[PDB]
Amino acid sequence: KLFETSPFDPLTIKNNQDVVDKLYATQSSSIQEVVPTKTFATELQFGVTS
Amino acid sequence: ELIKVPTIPHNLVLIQSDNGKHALIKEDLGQWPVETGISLVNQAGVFAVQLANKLGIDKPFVLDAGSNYFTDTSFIDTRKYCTDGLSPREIQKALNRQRAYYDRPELTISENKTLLSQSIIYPDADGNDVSIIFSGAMSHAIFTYAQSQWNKNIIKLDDYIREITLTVPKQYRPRRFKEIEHTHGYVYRELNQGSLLPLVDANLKESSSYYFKKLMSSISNVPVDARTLQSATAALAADTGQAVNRAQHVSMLTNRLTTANAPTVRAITVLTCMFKQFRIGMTYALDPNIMDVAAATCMLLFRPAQSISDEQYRYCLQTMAVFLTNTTYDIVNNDTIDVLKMKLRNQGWPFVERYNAVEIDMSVEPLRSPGQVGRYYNPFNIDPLTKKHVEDRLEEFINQVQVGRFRNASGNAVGTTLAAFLRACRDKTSANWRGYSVLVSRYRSLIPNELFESLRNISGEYNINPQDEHSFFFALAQINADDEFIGAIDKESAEYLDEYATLARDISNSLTLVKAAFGPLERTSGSIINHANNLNKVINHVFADKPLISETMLKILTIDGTTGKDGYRNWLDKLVGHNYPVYVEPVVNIMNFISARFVADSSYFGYTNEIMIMPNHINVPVDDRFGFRDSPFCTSLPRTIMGNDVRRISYNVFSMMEDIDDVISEGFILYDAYFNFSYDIMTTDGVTRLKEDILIVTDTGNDIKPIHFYIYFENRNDKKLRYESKMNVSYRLYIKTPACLLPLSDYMRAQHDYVSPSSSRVYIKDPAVVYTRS
Amino acid sequence: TSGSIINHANNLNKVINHVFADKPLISETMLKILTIDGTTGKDGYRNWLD
Amino acid sequence: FLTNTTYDIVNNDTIDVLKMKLRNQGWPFVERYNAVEIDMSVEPLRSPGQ
Repeated sequence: KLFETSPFDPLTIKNNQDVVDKLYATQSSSIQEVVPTKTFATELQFGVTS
Repeated sequence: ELIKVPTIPHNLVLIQSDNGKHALIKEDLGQWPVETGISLVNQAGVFAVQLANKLGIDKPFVLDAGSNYFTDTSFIDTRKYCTDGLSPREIQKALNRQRAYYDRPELTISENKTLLSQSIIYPDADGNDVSIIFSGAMSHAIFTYAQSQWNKNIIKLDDYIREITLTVPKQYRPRRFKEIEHTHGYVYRELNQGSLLPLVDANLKESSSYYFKKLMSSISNVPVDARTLQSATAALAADTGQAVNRAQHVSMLTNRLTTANAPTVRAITVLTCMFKQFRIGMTYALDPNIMDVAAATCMLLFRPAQSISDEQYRYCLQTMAVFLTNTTYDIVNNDTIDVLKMKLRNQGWPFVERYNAVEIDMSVEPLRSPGQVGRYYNPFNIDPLTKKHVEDRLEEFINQVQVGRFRNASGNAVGTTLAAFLRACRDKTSANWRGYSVLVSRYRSLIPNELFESLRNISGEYNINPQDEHSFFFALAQINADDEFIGAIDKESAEYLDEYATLARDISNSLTLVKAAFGPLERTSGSIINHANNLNKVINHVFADKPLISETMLKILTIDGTTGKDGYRNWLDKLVGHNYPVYVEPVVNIMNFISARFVADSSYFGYTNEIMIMPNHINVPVDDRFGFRDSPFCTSLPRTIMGNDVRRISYNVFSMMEDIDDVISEGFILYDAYFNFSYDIMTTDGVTRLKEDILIVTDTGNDIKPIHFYIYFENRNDKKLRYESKMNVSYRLYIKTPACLLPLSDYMRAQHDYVSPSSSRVYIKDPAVVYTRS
Repeated sequence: TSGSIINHANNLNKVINHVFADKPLISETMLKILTIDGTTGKDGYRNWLD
Repeated sequence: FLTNTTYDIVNNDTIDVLKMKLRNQGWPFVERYNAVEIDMSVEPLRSPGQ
């Protein structure tokens, strides 16, 4: 078997967002270069609203 | 978060008679009541906000109408027929009925294929999808303009990462991105930075107090490792000669060493080394003693020169000279800095000089300071390169104090005590400067450059007692950075980022309001009355319902003690007639576009600017394209009728009139007002007449009643209707033809194109490029 | 003639499973190749078709 | 940690300068060591070897 857990089922996805989300869900079952944690923001601006 | 709009918001309505001879297409944008005597641009903007809300345009969005298509049954036709807009089936049915009236044959097969394939979706060179559909002109223009304005802020992920690459600190862990988010990642972020300097400059002490309080509440909880006070006291007592039987000066020094307020002094030190100019002063006792000399020496030696003001320097020198030089306060009241320095140096005291701290540049860019380099002062006047005090003769000066004679010709009690105390303080600072430097750097990473250069301590709330200063320098603690402290600091960094962004947005909104509302002020009364009334109206309106201003801004304005409305009112008044630059956001451009089109194309929104009233017995050129019977629409208002110019009257003069019968016996064009009107196009045939009378005469004045046309279609051979129109109606009201009305025959002008971006784009909600360490 | 590249390749695999239901090896092998190719996204699906 | 400094102070120091600072204090571990390469060949068994 190539994979212990498949990265995703090819039939379930319908667009690129779906495959990105499936990768983000399944990444815990693979060796990760950087284990995810809280993200840190350095630049953030709010535009004026209607 | 971008909103994907699944359908194009067309507003085409097809109106056809029961006979089917006539048909037309109309744009429905609604009727908006417009007033007279007030400015039109303000009402235009007020209506433009609602119009944008109606079209799903106000909030940021992207178009996702590419997938709304089907394919024909025939095998040659591979074209993608779009399902949006006015469906070609409706136009086909209307045209078939129109040809059924005229006894013409129905549309052929080839004509049916030509018509039913008009609305189509085709790919574009770069991957976008262009959909051609039947839609109105106003909706098309507004939607396309809004699409462009919002597209101005959508940028690829790599470009955003490049833009924010300078500000990423070294210690945090880089965030891996999926390959799709690199090849096809797009982010919607505003990249203009709003200056916070208006608020900081207008009310300096409120902002300074708020930021200082938050920073010190943060700093006070830093864990430290400190040597026991009793152990240090024992060491000092052994160093000098300290005995319990005989009173001594060392006992006075070591009798009031308190560590209770150590965190406050620690936070004050961090604040002094963090900002560009943060003054601190001490008030010594009326009768100075050795504690006061120790504290003054500590301030002069280890506090930064920028922190000490010239008056504070003079006061410290005066206290030192009073203690050590056989003099009173009244002697040195008129003495300057040079005389005090010479007096203290003649007796042998060398600690009479201020010392400038040495700046260290931050590794990464300060936040909200594009293209700038930040710096902070190193604590305790220690040069990072040499790892010692800036003064290179400090050991020699301590030895001089040791061998000197102060307050007594014979005996070195004061000199020995002060030398021992100063040596202990110097050792503690030299050992512990590193942790304080690290803490100062980190807490400096939280404030931008505008706050670094602008914030000042003017309330004098944060002072240090002399006992606290000498105790803090004698029993200096080693700053220890734990993981929990770093995590809390990260949380506060996020909080400060959010609060800075909210402050910038609030400042921009306030600048826009003060530019749009209040004009110049004058020395004349009545102008002051008008300004006060307008200020009260503005404050009352902005604070009602959801407050315009954020809660953090209300907090920083209130911190003085005002009610929240008063502080905002004062700040708004202070901003009248500013020169601060402002940025035109996409939403402002969209509202300006919609308001300009509202002002220009008045017929689309149910109001005109001139009307005409003339008797039924005078023939009038009319717009006969639609086929209405006695159509109240003219292509343009007649300049000349029956060889003579048509009289024009302003609404005011017309209302003021008293001989309206004579002037109405001929008919006239009313102008200088915005006439709101409405119409109900009925499918059947009938007499075209208004719901109400044209005119109302009162002893006060004359008015024009609301206009509601009942439009019916026309059958030429109808003696009853012709006679009723000729005889029953005596006067008629004519307005310019609405631009939303459009015949069915020229339907090809309703064809319009909308472009939607590629479906392969993936959108990143959190564009952060780095992960927290733990 | 219609539909996205992801939809076209996904529906082809379903038909491959249906037609070759007697021998499930073909459907298993094709999905194995699609799993490795589908990580790239729509571009990976195109590479699979070639 | 060992030379009583801060990241900002030594931010602009080149590699050689840092190595001199550590060695002056008495720290000899300032070098990266190359890893020796090991030859290896899978034995041919019903398939071409590698």
